[PDB]
Amino acid sequence: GKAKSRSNRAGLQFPVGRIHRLLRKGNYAERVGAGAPVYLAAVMEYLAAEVLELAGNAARDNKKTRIIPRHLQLAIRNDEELNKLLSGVTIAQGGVLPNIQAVLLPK
Amino acid sequence: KAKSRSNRAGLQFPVGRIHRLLRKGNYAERVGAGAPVYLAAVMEYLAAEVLELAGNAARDNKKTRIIPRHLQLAIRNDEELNKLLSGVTIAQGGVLPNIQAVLLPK
Amino acid sequence: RKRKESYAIYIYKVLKQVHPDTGISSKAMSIMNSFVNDIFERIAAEASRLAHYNKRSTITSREIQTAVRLLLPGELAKHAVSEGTKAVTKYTSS
Amino acid sequence: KRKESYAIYIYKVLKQVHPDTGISSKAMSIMNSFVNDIFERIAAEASRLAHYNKRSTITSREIQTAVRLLLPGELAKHAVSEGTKAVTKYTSS
Amino acid sequence: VLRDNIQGITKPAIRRLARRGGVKRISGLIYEETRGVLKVFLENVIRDAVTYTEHAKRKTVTAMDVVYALKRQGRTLYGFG
Amino acid sequence: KVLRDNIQGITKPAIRRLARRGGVKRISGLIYEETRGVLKVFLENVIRDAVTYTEHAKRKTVTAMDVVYALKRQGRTLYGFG
Amino acid sequence: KPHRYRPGTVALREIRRYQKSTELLIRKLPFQRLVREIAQDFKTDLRFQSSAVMALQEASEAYLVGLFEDTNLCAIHAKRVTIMPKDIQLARRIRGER
Amino acid sequence: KPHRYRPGTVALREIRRYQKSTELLIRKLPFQRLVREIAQDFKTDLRFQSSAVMALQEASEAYLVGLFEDTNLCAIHAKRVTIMPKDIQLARRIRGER
Amino acid sequence: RTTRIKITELNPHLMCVLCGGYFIDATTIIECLHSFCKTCIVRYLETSKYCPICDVQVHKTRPLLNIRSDKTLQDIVYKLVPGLFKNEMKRRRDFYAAHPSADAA
Amino acid sequence: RTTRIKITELNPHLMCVLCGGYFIDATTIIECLHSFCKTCIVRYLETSKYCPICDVQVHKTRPLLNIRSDKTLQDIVYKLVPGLFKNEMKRRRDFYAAHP
Amino acid sequence: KTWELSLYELQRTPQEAITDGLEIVVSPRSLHSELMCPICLDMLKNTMTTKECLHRFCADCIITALRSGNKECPTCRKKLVSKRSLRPDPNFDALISKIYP
Amino acid sequence: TWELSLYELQRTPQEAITDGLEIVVSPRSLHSELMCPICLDMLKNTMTTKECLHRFCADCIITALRSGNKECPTCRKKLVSKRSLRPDPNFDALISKIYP
DNA sequence: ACCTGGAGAATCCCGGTGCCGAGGCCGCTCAATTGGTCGTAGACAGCTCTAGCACCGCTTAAACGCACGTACGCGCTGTCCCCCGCGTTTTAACCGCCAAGGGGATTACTCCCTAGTCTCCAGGCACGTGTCAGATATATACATCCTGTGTAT
DNA sequence: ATACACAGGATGTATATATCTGACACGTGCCTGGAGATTAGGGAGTAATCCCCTTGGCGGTTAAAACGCGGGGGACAGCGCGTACGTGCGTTTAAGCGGTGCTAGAGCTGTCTACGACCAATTGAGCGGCCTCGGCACCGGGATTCTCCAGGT
Ligand SMILES: [Zn+2]
Ligand SMILES: [Zn+2]
Ligand SMILES: [Zn+2]
Ligand SMILES: [Zn+2]
Ligand SMILES: [Zn+2]
Ligand SMILES: [Zn+2]
Ligand SMILES: [Zn+2]
Ligand SMILES: [Zn+2]
Repeated sequence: GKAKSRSNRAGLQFPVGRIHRLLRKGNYAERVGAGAPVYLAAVMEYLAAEVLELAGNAARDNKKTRIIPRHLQLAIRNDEELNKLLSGVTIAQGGVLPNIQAVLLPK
Repeated sequence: KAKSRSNRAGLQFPVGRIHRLLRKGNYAERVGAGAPVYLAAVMEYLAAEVLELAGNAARDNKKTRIIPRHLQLAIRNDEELNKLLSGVTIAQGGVLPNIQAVLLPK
Repeated sequence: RKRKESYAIYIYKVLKQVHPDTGISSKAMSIMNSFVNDIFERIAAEASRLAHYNKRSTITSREIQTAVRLLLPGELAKHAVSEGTKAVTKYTSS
Repeated sequence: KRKESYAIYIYKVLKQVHPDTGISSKAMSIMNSFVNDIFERIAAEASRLAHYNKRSTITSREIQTAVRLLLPGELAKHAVSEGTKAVTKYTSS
Repeated sequence: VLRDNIQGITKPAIRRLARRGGVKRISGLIYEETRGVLKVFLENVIRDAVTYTEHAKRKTVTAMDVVYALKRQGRTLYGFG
Repeated sequence: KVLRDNIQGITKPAIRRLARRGGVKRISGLIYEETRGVLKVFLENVIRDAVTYTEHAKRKTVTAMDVVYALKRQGRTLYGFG
Repeated sequence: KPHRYRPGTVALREIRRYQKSTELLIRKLPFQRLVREIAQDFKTDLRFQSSAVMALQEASEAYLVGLFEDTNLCAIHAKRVTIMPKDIQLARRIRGER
Repeated sequence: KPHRYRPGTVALREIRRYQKSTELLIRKLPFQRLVREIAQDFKTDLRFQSSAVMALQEASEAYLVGLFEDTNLCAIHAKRVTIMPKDIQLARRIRGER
Repeated sequence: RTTRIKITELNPHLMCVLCGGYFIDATTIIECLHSFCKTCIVRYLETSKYCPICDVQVHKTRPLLNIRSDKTLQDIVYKLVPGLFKNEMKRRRDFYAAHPSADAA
Repeated sequence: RTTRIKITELNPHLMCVLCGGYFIDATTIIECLHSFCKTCIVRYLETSKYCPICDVQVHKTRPLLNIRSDKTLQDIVYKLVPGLFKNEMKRRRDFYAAHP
Repeated sequence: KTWELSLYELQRTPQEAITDGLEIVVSPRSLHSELMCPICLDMLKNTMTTKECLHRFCADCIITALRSGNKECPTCRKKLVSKRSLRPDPNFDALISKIYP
Repeated sequence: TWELSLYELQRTPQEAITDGLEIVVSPRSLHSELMCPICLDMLKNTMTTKECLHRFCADCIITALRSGNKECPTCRKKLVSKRSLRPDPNFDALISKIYP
């Protein structure tokens, strides 16, 4: 009689049931199948882990314990595929990469 | 004894068909009574404007029909309509004549 | 043989109302039909977004009006709003 | 006043990947927004896919097709594999 | 009372933004053009923000209004809600 | 069969005509390969998305509406084919 | 001795001629063969509708004409009259395609 | 004689400094007044959340930085090192904003 | 060519509804192309933000930005009404003859 | 250092599961990094399109583009196995001798 | 603010309408300049007025001018996008119908 | 290309040494193809490039990509991210068994 | 045409200190889970016939290769004024309060509007037919480009 | 002597009549979807209350903005060379039109049953406060890197 969660039945950390309800109430179609939210949650967790791992490496490089927006920006603008995914997105308090054109250097 | 809602609103575009398309299109749980009439009026207005300009362009050419070239000329020579359709490509429309001043002979 | 629907006859009626002695070819009418579908879809989507932001479950003429204000530029928006309000006032009077 | 966000799950994932590392409130706000944006994009593409083929149900197949259309390159392959693995584990349970 | 507040976008601020952009030498007729560009951009965004606020029957502009206004322009913002 | 070398079917005079419709007067000689590269990139992207749409529908034939959906996905709306 | 036009006269003639018309400027069969060859790298034994190939050709020619339109402006920017590969590269960088 | 740096040195120093920092580069109150002044043409006696002014400022700064990067590319194309209004106009036209 | 008309038929198209007199320094609202007097409309727009006749909103927040002078109508009414410009000039001179301040306006 | 390693322990790591023998001109599949012989993979892929171990697709239509020759692995197997490279060259030259 | 009322305007009195039946004499040349379309050089018909300069034209005249030519006012060269920048002026039409039917 | 030659179509299989035999090896024998080009040490958690088949340590390549050019250290070929590589378990197992 | 030494100014590194924001705990209540029934969306087998692929001559207009010369791309030089680096003097943004209150956010009640159901008939769509708007062909007539040649300053 | 307007030759572009056919526009019979009346319940408009947060005033300290000057290096115009483009001609290739035959696959129907919506009862996961130390911000100092101009050859 114990309640067993669907995220645990799937091996995920993201919430399957909440995503199911959001899909049902969002005006996307009349019906929603059983495996659709599991697939969506798996994809979402994978992308989150990718970005967090890159930003953790960037934070370690800087000798810091806490991730701030700068590390997210560096992790995302130094990767071609992620840059292509977020080309029209601005991140608050990020900044830019260092880049000086060759023709402008002295000598 | 049955009167169409289009006549009641003084319109041509269909109000019942647009109501049904709003109901089955996954936009919201409920559709009101004034929404289809309003949207039908707006669609009629925009269509009439475009067709008027294209008809003028056709008249200039000594042609009694409108072809995609005339629609292209009408749209691109109009500033607001050109903003509305800035990302659209019309087949068999060509381009607007234009040559830069530095290329012409002196 | 299955029935397929379009806005062709309504476009022809509008054209006869504006230019009484003019025709139109198949490709031009195809383009006009695409234009009408695009406009309908854009306005419907923006109205749906408005309704959802505000925690409401209905699309009324108010959503359509604000969506038109958001979408069309310049004087086209003014003229469209005037025509829509005229039509609604005429319709509700019956 | 009950509000909902993805904060605790994102924290669990970070702890899985980086056992000793912290996050700031604004960075967590950015991560929340990023997750929401991805959810919305994929759900909208799935809705369109179901409408083009005249179906009333969004399934795992639609999610996979949307992920293929939306993600570039290797991200698509890895995300597809992870989703399929999750569904297979779920069904056999 | 609010008038001629576009001159508060001083020249040195414009130079700092250009330096973050990577520019090395600046002409004296760049500042007025920059101000024109900025004013047009702000008019366009604030119009949509005020439309959203007015529809929701409020008198206060929130951050969600700005976020949606930017999203309309194709300039998604992250980190405000 | 394995088709090959078809990119050279886009000949020099055709690219010259295209540049004429764009308002170009003099054309350098190294510019006929760049155009072929750009055309190949564009075509690959559009055709891949069209093939994805076709495959989801469980069909063996690409249709005009597949091309239209693919183009619209890339922000290139096209009027005149349905 | 023939009546030789000076350089650039026929060029302006052809610009005017091709900005007055709406016909396709690339031969059909070469374009169709290129399209089939590219499609062969994603799925085996594909079939096409004729209108699909027509739509692809229309979109491609529109794209190339617009790109040359921007390229000519980039070339005039640098006090020139002749386009070069660097102009195309700059136009595609600023447009975001690179 | 007193020490004086050659032209172009302090400029490179400033590029290095501002390409590594992350703070806002326009003063706060002047931007606030500009926002209120522009909005006074749409509704009277409006109130603003502080986070709304902050979001507006962040977006505006991002816009201007991107524009200046494109302008520098356009200026270097024509074999100069000084950016000019025509470079801004060319970049905006090719972007589709003009 | 040759024609003489009565003042009764011409009167309706020359009088401002707000004041009732003939147009003086006519100014037109562009939202509906409606002509009134300068002083009449200037005083009216303060309290209200709608047209006196059709109640059409002049502007969303500031109506004064959407009104402009009408020189042609003023010239037409000056040429039509007999002894109107002279009376206006006489009244202006009479009013400003006893005020020794702000000579240049 | 010095060691006395028994080949019987290293057999499974250096055995092709398609021809029942050691690797010759090793070729690896990019997607799964599963090594085989040039002949084995070339003749096997003409019918199927999945790796014969992990059952993973190699390419949508042309798998041959996703296989690469692993020189390092072939060198390792030649060096570790005594009296194999010489025998291979001897057999190749003997075959060449018997035909024009 | 370019709209402050002058001292006289702050106390100007309305002009009484003429009620006595006195005939009015009008010559065609007196109204010739102000009632003439600059483009077609004829009497105005279906008057259209601009939203920026208040310059009267015939509908067809302005439509043709904007179609094939610069998008500017023929008189003062002020820019106008299209015909939506103009509106009808029925008052001038009624005045024309009355004075010169 | 990958077209087989006349002799390749009929290569005989190489029989495996079923009988238990001992082979003496030295660390210097394999001190060239088991060595990381970056840290100059034994491989752990090996990662291999898809395009060129070059082995590295996971941390070595991850740091090299993060903190430098996005090319391969040896062949200088295009490389986007750690997704462009793949782990090699067989190589690690062989190294572990060969060298305790 | 290249080199070195040395002074000066700026960036990086290192402790040391203090606060405040991030990680953690605790009680509770609202949303996820289990269990049951019911109706239809979707899978699958089978059938029709449309349209997509393949083949063959035959004209002929476009593509391909060649040659001459001209005008445009590119480097060099000289000139000068516009912009950078730095010092002095003014302006006003930023920060610490206090006091007030407009309106954002929530609660409760009531009734009006929208969904779902059923009958029934007119608006819209698939075929079929036939003239004329527009393309195609010939022939003058007109409007541009180029060059020889006098000849005026 | 050299610029320079002029005039005659020869292309190419525009124009009027003839005519030929195939696509726009209309008519028609039928069937599917819009219209009319009825019923029931919950979404939204309305009125009242509380208290968070936005707006306004003010006094102070101090980094940032403004003004000015002096000199160097960067934009800009001009001249000369040369070589890669354009224009025109004489061959050669392959697009294009018409016609043919073949059959793979898209578009339907008709069963039929598994899967998702709906409702009700039960309780554990997730959220709003609250307390609190450890990461990080700030200040001063010593070291370390790098421009810049005087010889030096
Ligand atoms: Zn008055
Ligand atoms: Zn009015
Ligand atoms: Zn083998
Ligand atoms: Zn494998
Ligand atoms: Zn006229
Ligand atoms: Zn004017
Ligand atoms: Zn290593
Ligand atoms: Zn490599």
